[PDB]
Amino acid sequence: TEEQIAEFKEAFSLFDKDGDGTITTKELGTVMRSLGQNPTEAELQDMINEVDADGNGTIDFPEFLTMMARKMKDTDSEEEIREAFRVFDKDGNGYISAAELRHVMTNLGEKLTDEEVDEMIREADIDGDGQVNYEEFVQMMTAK
Amino acid sequence: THVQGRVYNFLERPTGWKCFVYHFAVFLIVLVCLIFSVLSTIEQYAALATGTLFWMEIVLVVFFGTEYVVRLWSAGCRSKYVGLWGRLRFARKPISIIDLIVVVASMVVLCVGSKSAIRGIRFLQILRMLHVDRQGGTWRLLGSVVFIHRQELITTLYIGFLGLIFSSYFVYLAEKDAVNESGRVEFGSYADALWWGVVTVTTIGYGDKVPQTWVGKTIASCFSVFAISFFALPAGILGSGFALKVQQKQRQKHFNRQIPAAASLIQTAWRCYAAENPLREHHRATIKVIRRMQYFVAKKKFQQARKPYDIEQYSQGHLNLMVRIKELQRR
Amino acid sequence: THVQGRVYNFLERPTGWKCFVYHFAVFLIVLVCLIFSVLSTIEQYAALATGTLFWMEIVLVVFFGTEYVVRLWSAGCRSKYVGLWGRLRFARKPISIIDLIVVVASMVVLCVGSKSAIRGIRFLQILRMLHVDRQGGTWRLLGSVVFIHRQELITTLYIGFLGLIFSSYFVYLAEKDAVNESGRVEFGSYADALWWGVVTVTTIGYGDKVPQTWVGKTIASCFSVFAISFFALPAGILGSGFALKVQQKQRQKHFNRQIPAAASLIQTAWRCYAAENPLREHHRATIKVIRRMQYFVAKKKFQQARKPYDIEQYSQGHLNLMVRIKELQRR
Amino acid sequence: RDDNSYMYILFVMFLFAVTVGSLILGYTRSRKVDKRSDPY
Amino acid sequence: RDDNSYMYILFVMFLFAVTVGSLILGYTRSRKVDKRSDPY
Ligand SMILES: [Ca+2]
Ligand SMILES: [Ca+2]
Repeated sequence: TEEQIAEFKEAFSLFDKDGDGTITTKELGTVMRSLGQNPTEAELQDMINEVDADGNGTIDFPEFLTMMARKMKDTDSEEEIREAFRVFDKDGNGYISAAELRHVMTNLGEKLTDEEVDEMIREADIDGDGQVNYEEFVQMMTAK
Repeated sequence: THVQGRVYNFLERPTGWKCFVYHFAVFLIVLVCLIFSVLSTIEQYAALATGTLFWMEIVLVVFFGTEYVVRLWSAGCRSKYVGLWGRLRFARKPISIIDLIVVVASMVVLCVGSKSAIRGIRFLQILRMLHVDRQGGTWRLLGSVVFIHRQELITTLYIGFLGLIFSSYFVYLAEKDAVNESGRVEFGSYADALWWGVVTVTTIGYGDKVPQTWVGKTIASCFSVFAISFFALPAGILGSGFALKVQQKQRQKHFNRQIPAAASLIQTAWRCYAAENPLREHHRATIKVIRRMQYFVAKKKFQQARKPYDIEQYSQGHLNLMVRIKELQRR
Repeated sequence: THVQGRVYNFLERPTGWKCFVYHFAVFLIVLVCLIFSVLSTIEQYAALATGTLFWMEIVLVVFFGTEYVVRLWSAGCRSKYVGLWGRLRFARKPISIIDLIVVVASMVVLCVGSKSAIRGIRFLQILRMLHVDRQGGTWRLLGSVVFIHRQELITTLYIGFLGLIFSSYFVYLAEKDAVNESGRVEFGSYADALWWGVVTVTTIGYGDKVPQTWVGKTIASCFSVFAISFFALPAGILGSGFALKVQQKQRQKHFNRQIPAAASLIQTAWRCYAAENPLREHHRATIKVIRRMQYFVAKKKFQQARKPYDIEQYSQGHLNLMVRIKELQRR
Repeated sequence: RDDNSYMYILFVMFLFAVTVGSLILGYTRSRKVDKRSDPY
Repeated sequence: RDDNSYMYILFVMFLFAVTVGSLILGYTRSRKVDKRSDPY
């Protein structure tokens, strides 16, 4: 962890286009739009509402470091993703077919690209059958 | 199409804080135009209903005669019907069959009265209360709660109507020739004794007809208790049935909220793993920030999609059971 | 502050066996002063209400005029409002807005009548029943049970009022010109036929207006059954809704008891393990007695915090299920 | 005698307009109108 | 004729004072008044 705690702060204040210790939530709506997102101001104010645990909106990484210091791979956020398959499960066992996973992948929430969702179920359907099991996916999401 | 798809959301199935002001201050025009139309039959306040009420009725049918055509022309934004031949099945919707009858029949009555005439305006002015409650969201509740409970309703109406047909005949046999305290005979025919049966089986008790002979009072007592119960039954039946259907809509309305927030987590966690491969380098230096940033927003939305349940203390049968399996599962 | 924090528990949200004697034998002074104020309109018992009743009213407003100022001065023991400018939002509490209206309006009416006058004392003596039921613990129940059940209540009141508006117009059309048995016409206007509609839709049946023509009796029969059901509905609806909210308070009131007895066990078990290190030796020889002594009292309190449940036989879906997991867990 | 007989038709249509004015507010303040998108 | 007509106003206000005298005893004999301390 000693080799990443220095150069990350170069990207932390990179959105403000200056040297100030600011996460720049007002300028994040221009930085992400320059990247090609262009969100609304309601979702933009919702970003640092839970990302920045301080509460101001622009920070010298109390929680911008803690956002990096949350690996999202241990057993505290591995069952919450495993519950997201359970909302789609019918008749138990994690039955989810490639057609049903493509049906739910390109339709709801924040949709993926077709070049992403076409190959997303590829490593989770190595047997080629009609059941993309959740345990074969969270094992791929174990390093996420 | 954008010049027409927004009107279909402004008139039918409407939404937004100004649609309430449109569809309620039309109803508060029908209401005043009904109160002034029916304060004319008091024979002492009849001077208030002058001819300006009639011209306020003809401008009202002028308004509705283009309102129906606006809602007809703005109907082609639907997958169920398109064009002009398809839109006839839009006019099978019985609120529109009611509305067409209202506007054309009130126009026809206003034409012949301008070249018992004013009396027909009262019925076709009462009918305009029904056509501003859109979507039929009230009758769909009752027509399904009655259909779910068809067995008990048919049973108790059959038993109550059998008790009414039977025991309001024995009263007529006990009271066929007996006069009142004022010289008239109450139970003259069977229909008088049946008017009595309906009236006393629903516990009205007007008091025009009371059985005078002491045989008939006993039968009235027996049939009173033993059919007042079976006619007071459907109140409790539909009272359970209405409070059980709205709770069966606040299950699926929460389950419709849970699914896009159980999609926005998995579709974003795959995005957070796809950091290997989506100057082309520093553009990828910024996306690792946003794929970790919005993932936490999706994580908050998913925990706000299941923890607020609705009657929110419904975990009172499975308090320790949701934890007593997981701690066993960790071993 | 102790000279003022105890008065705020003695007047508002009161507790203790003498607060009942204060706040009930004030109500049993309002009640006698109302019965004697309203036994004056009988025209034969009017001699009992002499001027000593009026002076018992002016000493009553003397008592309340300092009671309100005592409860105002004893309001600064609250975190919600302090001082003098903060205490204005204490006077937004509608029981206090009712009480201020009572004391000042009754004082104003007593001043002008001492230098239709006595009639105003009856209304501002009926109003003093409401202000001694403190905390508003009754209206908070009803205003939430109606809000939970807003859909079914709005539905059945809309259907019942639509049946009342519609079918009490057909009776007036069937009975516009028909005389009684005593020479008067009952259904003269629409308002007479609607008085009839409300009266017969709530099953009163006074008997002043009964439809005489045989067309109107059929409509009265139909509308009688098919709207008496929809007006008897809210009794069953609120009857379920009131017995389901008190059971939703006797869940959280038991869960508020369980937490300090699930704290007094863990905080004492850590104390029982901390025997290594808190003449300094024989003082530690005594603490091993007490840390084992009070731990058993905490153990008894925790088992008395979950075993008495409340309607205490609610384990009748999970009888063997609480044991069939644990014996599996021991293997 | 119909002295204050406007009050009854003033009252009952008011208590009907209240129970309608919470039925149009109950659909104006509704959230979505998607007919067939629930179980998919 | 209002011969014993004090009895009705004696009775109904009594049966109202009973149903009030179990509503003030129901809050006097209450246990605590802590507003926001339950789920913490
Ligand atoms: Ca800044
Ligand atoms: Ca901050």
